[PDB]
Amino acid sequence: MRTRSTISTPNGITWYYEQEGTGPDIVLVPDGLGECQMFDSSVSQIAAQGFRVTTFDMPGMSRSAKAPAETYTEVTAQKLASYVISILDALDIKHATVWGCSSGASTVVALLLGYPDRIRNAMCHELPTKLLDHLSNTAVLEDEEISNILANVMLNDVSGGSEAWQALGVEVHARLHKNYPVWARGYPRTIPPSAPVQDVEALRGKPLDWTVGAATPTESFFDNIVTATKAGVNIGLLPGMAFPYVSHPDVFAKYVVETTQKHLWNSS
Amino acid sequence: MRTRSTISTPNGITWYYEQEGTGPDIVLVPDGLGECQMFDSSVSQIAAQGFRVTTFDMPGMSRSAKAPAETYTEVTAQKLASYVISILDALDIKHATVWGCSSGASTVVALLLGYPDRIRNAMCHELPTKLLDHLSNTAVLEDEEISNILANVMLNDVSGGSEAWQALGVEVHARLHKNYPVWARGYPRTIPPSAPVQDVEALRGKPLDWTVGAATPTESFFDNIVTATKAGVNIGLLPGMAFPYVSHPDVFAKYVVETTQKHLWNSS
Ligand SMILES: C[C@H]1CCCC(=O)CCC/C=C/c2cc(O)cc(O)c2C(=O)O1
Ligand SMILES: C[C@H]1CCCC(=O)CCC/C=C/c2cc(O)cc(O)c2C(=O)O1
Repeated sequence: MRTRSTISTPNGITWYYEQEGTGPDIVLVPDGLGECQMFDSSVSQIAAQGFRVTTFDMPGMSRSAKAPAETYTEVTAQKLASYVISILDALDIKHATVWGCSSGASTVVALLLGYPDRIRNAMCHELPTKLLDHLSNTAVLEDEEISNILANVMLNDVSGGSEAWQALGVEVHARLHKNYPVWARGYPRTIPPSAPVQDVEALRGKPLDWTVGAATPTESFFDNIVTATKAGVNIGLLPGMAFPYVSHPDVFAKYVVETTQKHLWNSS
Repeated sequence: MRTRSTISTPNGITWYYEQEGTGPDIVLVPDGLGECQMFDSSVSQIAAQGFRVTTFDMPGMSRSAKAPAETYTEVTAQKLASYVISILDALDIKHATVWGCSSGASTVVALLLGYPDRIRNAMCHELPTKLLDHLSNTAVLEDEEISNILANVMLNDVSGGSEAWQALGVEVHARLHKNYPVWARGYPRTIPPSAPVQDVEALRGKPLDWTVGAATPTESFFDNIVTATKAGVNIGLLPGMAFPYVSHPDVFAKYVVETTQKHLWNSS
């Protein structure tokens, strides 16, 4: 069954983390909301195929909120990558397969480029490369308007599955309520310009598997499809939108397992 | 003033056609519903920038219904391209810029590849390359069932602006009512396999500008973005979905004028 604990890294972060299984390491990095309970169903299904699965709340979010302001303000992909390397160091995970969506996508590409010895293969979903004035403008609002605006975006615009999103339960939505203002002030103004996609030739031949949400409006991640095709990187679709691990947890878990198995075959 | 008239071609089709302005030729090929009143506002705005704009109902549809059955059954891009050449010959249009959406997109690419001397440049929008069972299965239903199903699909799924779609009015929606069964029996089973995008190298360096609808679900024209990028073809977005000339006629008109002006410059 599942380990649920905390670990402190020398950068001042106290992480909430979860771990299940034994075998090769698979690390599920959250989206910007930093909430690892969204992986709860898929952690068990992936672990049961012979993997050790690790996930965690992101610095300043949810149960990893005990952290210095630097880790949840002016956040970049490069910062997030150095923070994940810190918890992998503390958990003695030397070689890992990594999943990440949105800011997590930018984090896993930064990990694969920045720390190639540590990363077997990366799965990135919907990597945000463009500033959006309407997300950036939330940063200057009051806490309670931010939470009302962004809770409605998640539920009605980008969940890919409103009932599955609601079924996360009241405890999860109470933690997200407090994350929204932190995310607004620290993420949308600085994440997109940090996207590690400026150098197409740097992506060519890397063990990277790129997805976009099948139901996402084409304009949102059009640029991801162009970039992946130019770099020869494997690019495909998962069902739903920004949270395939919430909207379609069984399809998500099968994709993570089969993608990790394909790379374990290739490395021999 | 706009010409609104008919003209007969030796293949047995009597075409309903419209034409406005003087200057270089721009030809607007309808989508599969074959209904050229959807271009009405855009024809005026494009002609006013110094172009002769021509459009027409497609064979067996709307006011071009007088035509042999061959022209609206087992329909391919290559068939529609030979029909468009027949009406350009009849109207003495020697060299034309062409636009087409959906089966029209397939048509304008088959025009550019098959009649390079006739085509200055082609704008293709949302080219259908994949068989869709839920569309192919309409073919075997009763006329009034096909029209009720496909009227609902156009309005609620792919119009990209339900208000502007309804504002096409009673007369247009009554012509579409009769087209739906004709389209269902002649198009969805034979159009996608005829998509001229199998040969990626044949597209490279051609005067082709490709768009997808910004609001269309990513899954629908993902393959277009991949193909255009592999061929090095200009690819971008228009607002809305399958009917940018209905949902956003001013943006559509500007796109057609600017794209044509760019190829007029590049030709000298
Ligand atoms: C929560 C997640 C998906 C849900 C939010 C969503 O899909 C809004 C539109 C796409 C942008 C996401 C995004 C953009 C940023 O600049 C920084 C981010 O951390 C995100 C992001 O993490 O969005
Ligand atoms: C009417 C138009 C856009 C409206 C219909 C629409 O967008 C349905 C999904 C996309 C497929 C369109 C299509 C597929 C075919 O096999 C043959 C066609 O002629 C079309 C087509 O022309 O769809």
